[PDB]
Amino acid sequence: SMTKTSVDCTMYICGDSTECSNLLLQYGSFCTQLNRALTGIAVEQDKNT
Amino acid sequence: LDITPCSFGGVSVITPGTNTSNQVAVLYQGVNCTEVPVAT
Ligand SMILES: *[C@@H]1O[C@H](CO)[C@@H](O)[C@H](O)[C@H]1NC(C)=O
Repeated sequence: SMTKTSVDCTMYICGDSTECSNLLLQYGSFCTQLNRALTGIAVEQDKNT
Repeated sequence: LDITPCSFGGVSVITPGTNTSNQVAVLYQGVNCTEVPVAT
């Protein structure tokens, strides 16, 4: 296995800014899709183990 | 002064499945349980 990593796409792109969060919603599912992808990796570490 | 960003983490919810029950448990990931009593 490898270290499970969770990133919050919004906290990384937009550190505590409402303005940046409102602009980030103009992209839509891009932020959620990248958390879905890292969750699929994090879960299959426990599967591999 | 050191500046540390305020406590944050992923939050996971644990459920029996809803048909079985409306109870849930919340896992505040990477948070010490002194920080949530200090903290919609
Ligand atoms: C939920 O599970 C019960 C069995 O415990 C079943 O009878 C019921 O139909 C299930 N709910 C749905 C929406 O299918």
